[PDB]
Amino acid sequence: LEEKKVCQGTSNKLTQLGTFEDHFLSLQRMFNNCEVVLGNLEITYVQRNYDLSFLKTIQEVAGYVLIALNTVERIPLENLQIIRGNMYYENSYALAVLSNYDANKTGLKELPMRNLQEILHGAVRFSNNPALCNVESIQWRDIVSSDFLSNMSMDFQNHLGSCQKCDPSCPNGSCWGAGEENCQKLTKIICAQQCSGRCRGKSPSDCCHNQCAAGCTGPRESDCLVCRKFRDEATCKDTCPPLMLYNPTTYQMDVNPEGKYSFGATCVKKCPRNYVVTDHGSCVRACGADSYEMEEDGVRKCKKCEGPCRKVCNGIGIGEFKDSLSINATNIKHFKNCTSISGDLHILPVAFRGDSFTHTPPLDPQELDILKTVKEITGFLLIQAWPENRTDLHAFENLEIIRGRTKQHGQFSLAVVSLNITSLGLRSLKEISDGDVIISGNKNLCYANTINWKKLFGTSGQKTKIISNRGENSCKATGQVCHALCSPEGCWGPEPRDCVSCRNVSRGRECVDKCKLLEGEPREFVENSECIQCHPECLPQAMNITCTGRGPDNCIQCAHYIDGPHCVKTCPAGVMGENNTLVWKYADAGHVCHLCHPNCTYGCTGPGLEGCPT
Amino acid sequence: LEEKKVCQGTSNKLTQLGTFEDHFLSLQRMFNNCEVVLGNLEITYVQRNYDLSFLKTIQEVAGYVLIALNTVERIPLENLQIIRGNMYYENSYALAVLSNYDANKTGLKELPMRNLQEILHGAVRFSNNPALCNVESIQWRDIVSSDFLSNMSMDFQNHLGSCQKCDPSCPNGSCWGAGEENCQKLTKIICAQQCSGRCRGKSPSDCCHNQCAAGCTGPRESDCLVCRKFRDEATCKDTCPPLMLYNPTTYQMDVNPEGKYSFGATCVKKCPRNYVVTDHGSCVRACGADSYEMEEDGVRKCKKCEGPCRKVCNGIGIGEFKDSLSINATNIKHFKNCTSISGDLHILPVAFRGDSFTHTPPLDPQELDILKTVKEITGFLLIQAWPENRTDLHAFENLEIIRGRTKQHGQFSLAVVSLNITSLGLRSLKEISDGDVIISGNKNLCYANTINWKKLFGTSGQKTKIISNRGENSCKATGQVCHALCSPEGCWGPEPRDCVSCRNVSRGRECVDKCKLLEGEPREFVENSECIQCHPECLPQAMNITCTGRGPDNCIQCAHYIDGPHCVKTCPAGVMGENNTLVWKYADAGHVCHLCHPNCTYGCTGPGLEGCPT
Amino acid sequence: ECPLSHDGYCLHDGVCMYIEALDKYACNCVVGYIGERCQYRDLKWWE
Amino acid sequence: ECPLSHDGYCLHDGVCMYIEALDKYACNCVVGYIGERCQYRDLKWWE
Ligand SMILES: *C1O[C@H](CO)[C@@H](O)[C@H](O)[C@H]1NC(C)=O
Ligand SMILES: *[C@@H]1O[C@H](CO)[C@@H](O)[C@H](O)[C@H]1NC(C)=O
Ligand SMILES: *[C@@H]1O[C@H](CO)[C@@H](O)[C@H](O)[C@H]1NC(C)=O
Ligand SMILES: *[C@@H]1O[C@H](CO)[C@@H](O)[C@H](O)[C@H]1NC(C)=O
Ligand SMILES: *[C@@H]1O[C@H](CO)[C@@H](O)[C@H](O)[C@H]1NC(C)=O
Ligand SMILES: *[C@@H]1O[C@H](CO)[C@@H](O)[C@H](O)[C@H]1NC(C)=O
Ligand SMILES: *[C@@H]1O[C@H](CO)[C@@H](O)[C@H](O)[C@H]1NC(C)=O
Ligand SMILES: *[C@@H]1O[C@H](CO)[C@@H](O)[C@H](O)[C@H]1NC(C)=O
Ligand SMILES: *[C@@H]1O[C@H](CO)[C@@H](O)[C@H](O)[C@H]1NC(C)=O
Ligand SMILES: *[C@@H]1O[C@H](CO)[C@@H](O)[C@H](O)[C@H]1NC(C)=O
Ligand SMILES: *[C@@H]1O[C@H](CO)[C@@H](O)[C@H](O)[C@H]1NC(C)=O
Ligand SMILES: *[C@H]1O[C@H](CO)[C@@H](O)[C@H](O)[C@H]1NC(C)=O
Repeated sequence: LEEKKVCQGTSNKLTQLGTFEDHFLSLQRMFNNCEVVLGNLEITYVQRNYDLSFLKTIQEVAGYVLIALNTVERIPLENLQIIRGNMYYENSYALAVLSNYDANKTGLKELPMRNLQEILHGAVRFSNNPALCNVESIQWRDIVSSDFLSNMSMDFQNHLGSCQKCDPSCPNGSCWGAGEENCQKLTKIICAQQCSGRCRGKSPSDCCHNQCAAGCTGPRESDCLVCRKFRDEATCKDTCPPLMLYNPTTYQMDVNPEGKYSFGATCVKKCPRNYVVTDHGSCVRACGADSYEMEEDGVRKCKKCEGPCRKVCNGIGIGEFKDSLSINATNIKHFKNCTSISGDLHILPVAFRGDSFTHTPPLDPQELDILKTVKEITGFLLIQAWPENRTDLHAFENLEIIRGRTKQHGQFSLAVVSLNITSLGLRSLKEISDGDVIISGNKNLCYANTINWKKLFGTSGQKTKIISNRGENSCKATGQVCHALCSPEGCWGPEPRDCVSCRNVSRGRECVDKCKLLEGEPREFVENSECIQCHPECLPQAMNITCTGRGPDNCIQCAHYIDGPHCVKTCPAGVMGENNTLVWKYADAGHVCHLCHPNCTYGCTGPGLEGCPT
Repeated sequence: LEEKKVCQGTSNKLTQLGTFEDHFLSLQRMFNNCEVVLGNLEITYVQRNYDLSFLKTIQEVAGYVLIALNTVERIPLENLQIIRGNMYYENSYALAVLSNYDANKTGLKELPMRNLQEILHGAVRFSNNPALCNVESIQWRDIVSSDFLSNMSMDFQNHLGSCQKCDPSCPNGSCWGAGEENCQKLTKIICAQQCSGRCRGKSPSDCCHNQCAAGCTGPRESDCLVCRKFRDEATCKDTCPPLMLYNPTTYQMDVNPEGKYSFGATCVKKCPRNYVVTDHGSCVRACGADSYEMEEDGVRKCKKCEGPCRKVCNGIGIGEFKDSLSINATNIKHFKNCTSISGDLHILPVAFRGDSFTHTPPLDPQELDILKTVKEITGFLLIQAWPENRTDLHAFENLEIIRGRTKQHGQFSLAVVSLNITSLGLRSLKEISDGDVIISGNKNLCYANTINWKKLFGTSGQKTKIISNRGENSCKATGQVCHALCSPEGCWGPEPRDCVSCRNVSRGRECVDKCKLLEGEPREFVENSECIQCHPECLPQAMNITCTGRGPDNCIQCAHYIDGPHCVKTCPAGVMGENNTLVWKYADAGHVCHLCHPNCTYGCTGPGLEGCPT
Repeated sequence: ECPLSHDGYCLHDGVCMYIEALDKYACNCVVGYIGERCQYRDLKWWE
Repeated sequence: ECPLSHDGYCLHDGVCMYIEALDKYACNCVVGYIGERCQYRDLKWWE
């Protein structure tokens, strides 16, 4: 009915964001109303008497759950059902409750995780939790997988004494907290020998579906609390329904009506327009090195390459650059001839002034021109720093498309902040497929808010955050507005080349007031509001127009000779013909080109033999 | 048992094969020891007495089961568990038991099909079985699927009475015969609500896996009696394990170790060499009209066409020709420009004398030349007839490969029988990927027993049935043997062009005795036992050889002039050069070509200006 | 004794026959020929 | 007061700090900058 509410999730680990209040107030803004944490759940540095009641709505965490350095007394992760474990903390655990004690040895006391029943991947770790009560009685053998049971390290202590006892109804005295409600619900180690996975009870008539996470309301595939793999609407599938099925009888391939595409951990009817559609029937973010991206056909697909594929450049934060957090002087070597960035771009201040922790030298601003070959970026573009001696985002003047298959914090596909630039300068940017645009903290930016960003967007609800850019009427005071040859569409700068659409016409990459018809140095013509030069062999017409096309075929009068339909500079004299016979011509009265006599081998200055003397 | 022994099955319907004994003998030869009937199970014209015990070993029939016109008293199809109904009898029934009575109104009496628990598709038809006992008490709502019970027409008439009753233990008096063993074993309408498919008992703890057909001996995926869809070794699968699985986390595709291929109704590790391997991970018999068959290092693969794909011609017996049983005057229009028959070819007698039953005029022998374009046949080639005036299988003069993805009777990929030809003439046949080759009953046919079939084959067990032809001693008597230039590999005829492999060398498509190196009009060179003519610009050496390659780069001496490495007929006079400057050259002493003076626009018959007079 | 319609319905010297029991027409193929119309030589047996 | 190794470890004027309770090192980022090293400006708020 109501698709769960999702939050990105933090990834700071033991890092503290500002003062205890700051850190808390941020923890609140990220997980307020959240029901599904796509990333990590990191509750740290929460002090006494703070209200963590908003953490009751979290039902599932895809990454890991880190709870460390908290003096707060109670953490209400009660409605938490499952921890996927897509990532581990310290490369071993999907759940880490560490050093939660006060100076007076009195910190976290109650952790009512009475609904945490499944932990798909990773192990568990409890340590230095003096006030922790009841959790010491949890038979984790049910919650955790047996594959990780070995890597599990945890020991409790009761240096508080004020811990209560488990309600008798609690199985083997196992309970997360007080009351009969906080009894550990076992759905793993209490099942018939013929139970594939989890169950509701002990009787074999209570076996849950093979694709159920914690527990189930019924035996069937659609009676799951949480899917174990994918989610096909009502039901939990192991594999999204193939677009095509093999026909054992005809030994061929048939189309599957029940077919769905694979988007993350869900099965959809179609892929987001900004993603890549495979023949398999799954939405991916990039093709193998065996393919490129062929559009048309409606969507973005993957077709193989005629020979050696173009060089694919993994963006910052993926593959070879999973750890590198910004384009630095070290990893910049691998961005030489890139026309497409299959990932993200991070231009951080740490790259310019060098980083002594990752042992990388400062970046030479002259080396950012390397990116002038980059035509499109699949992920997002984050620019938190940029050379001061430069007044323009020059390196990306050829940037045409930002797909936004991945966004900063999962929201922004284009972020230009805290810069000394005077003008964006993205005169090639034609589409921002998805994600939001944020251009703020820019003192000297005056052309930002003039662009109609809605035109550039491609998905529903794409927002645009352009604030704190001194000069709405201050810029106009310094005469830093769009040129006179810039259509109301806006402009990426002052120069006529910095226009989105033109007022009248254009000379390639620049707008102009009128094409060079009648006069001018180069004769031109008009089509689609563009000025194209007439073939050099077009006589400069001081009266009317000069030509009606690019080729010498559309001239009103030739400048020299005329070889039939075409306007030539000099009549042919050695052009290959039929039967390997050369071709020689001559100019008569009206400068018309006519074939010479077959005999004339050294050409001819007149018709027939009477034209080529000896 | 792991795998089962299979039989091709019959498809004669009500047709009688010879006399009652003949017929019975054919029935016996086919189904002896057979456990799985890939086609149909037609039991007809089985007389009194006659032992039908060999049927006891039949566990499953893919197509339909026909039991009609039998005076026999008992049919022991007891072990038959499932009828898939891949095909129907009379466009309705998967099982049709019809008019099984003697002239004295006493024939089929007992049909102990006590294990027949599943009928995947189709209805059931019982009619005119005066002696049939007990079967009238079976609840077919359990054996048949609800979708077809609307087409089920079956009434039993017991106007005799030699029948007994069902053991009191039998559920609702349902029995296929006497004894306690013939009690209908219901496993469909006795299942609890939680049951998805079949079941062992009524308790939910007995529910059969979703992918079970006739029932199970346990809940698990491996405890099935018969697979409902695909069979992956031990367990029954709905869909063979994909070669690659989608990664919900990285939004990309990962390789699947459990990955298998889809061959028929089984999950294999690799596809049969002769089959086509698709990207999906399934063995097929053809590529979509969107592509062709590109051999990829050792496995037939499907890619894509760079435009309008070559015409794919469906073979007789499939698609547009499912009804036609022989290429004839009518359907032959659709074989005009074929280079690859994607099916089978049936050249039958009826095609030549014309069929009145199918309203098709006699085939004009002159029109078999149409097939001279055919290059490969994905299936089998059957030729039971051929133009008498023709001595050769001319039409298939350029047939190179027979894949044998389908074989007649499931065994033979090439069958040339009962013909009148004197020579095969398949001088282009270089491969018979699979299937046996039978060439017999050809009165005056020679050379047949000379072919090294062991060279054309490409699969284990390929046999060759060549009997009752022209006597070998007679062939050598009338000097109708392999040409002297024919290697021991054999010969497709008397001519030097009919050799399988050449003795010495070969001129394109003909075997010879030696290349023309020292003499002969056109000079040639030897590489890979092939004779290729040197570039005409080579001077015929009356002493040593002439050249050592195709291009003029390998000439011992030029016949005319020489322009650097390459030997040319006449020095270049108009070739495009650098700076748009034309190129003119002149021959000197040793007929060597040199660049003229850049001034000479009309060329120069000599060096410098002193070579181009005026 | 089948109608003119099913005349030449059976190939390879087979004989058409009317099965009154089922009200159908079938073929009685000569030994060595299979198929509803006796159209196929039983290649897996004898020449 | 972190080791000379973690010198310049916390970006955007974040201060390094030793967590003796866990025997680890972490950053105390300034308001507005997130990440294990305060490397990202919290775009989804202001400026
Ligand atoms: C182009 O500029 C001229 C200036 O005279 C103006 O009259 C005309 O309307 C303009 N054309 C446009 C805006 O399409
Ligand atoms: C939490 O959610 C409630 C309900 O929408 C909202 O009113 C409140 O402002 C939120 N708290 C925040 C954003 O800190
Ligand atoms: C197991 O635990 C150890 C603890 O040191 C950890 O390093 C490792 O990553 C874990 N998993 C494996 C597969 O070793
Ligand atoms: C620079 O790149 C290297 C790897 O290419 C990485 O280890 C390092 O962290 C990066 N530095 C920054 C500041 O991103
Ligand atoms: C059928 O096959 C078996 C295989 O062993 C053989 O013994 C038997 O003689 C054959 N014929 C009959 C009628 O069973
Ligand atoms: C079975 O009995 C019949 C009685 O008509 C007899 O003709 C036939 O020869 C017997 N069959 C065999 C295989 O002995
Ligand atoms: C039902 O029977 C008719 C023949 O009377 C057949 O043509 C039709 O295909 C059958 N329907 C189904 C669903 O099998
Ligand atoms: C057999 O079917 C009848 C209904 O036709 C039902 O009443 C009866 O309970 C069934 N017998 C058993 C043993 O379940
Ligand atoms: C000949 O071909 C036509 C068209 O495919 C078909 O209708 C006819 O039945 C065929 N005749 C025979 C004898 O196969
Ligand atoms: C069979 O082949 C021979 C080859 O000599 C030919 O002469 C004869 O005409 C053919 N038979 C018939 C009936 O055409
Ligand atoms: C074929 O070549 C071999 C080897 O050069 C030679 O000995 C033989 O005479 C040749 N055969 C004929 C028929 O000329
Ligand atoms: C077949 O022949 C026709 C007529 O010459 C020709 O147009 C066509 O291209 C040919 N087909 C192929 C596949 O070459």
